[PDB]
Amino acid sequence: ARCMPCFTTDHQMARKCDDCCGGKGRGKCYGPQCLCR
Repeated sequence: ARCMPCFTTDHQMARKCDDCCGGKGRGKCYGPQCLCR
């Protein structure tokens, strides 16, 4: 399912997950998975 991981130790995890999913607001970190909304 995941675009990439979300690691809580990475304080920029939400910005990285958005980048994976195509831009601002497009990715959600849900536990350890970046999911493209």
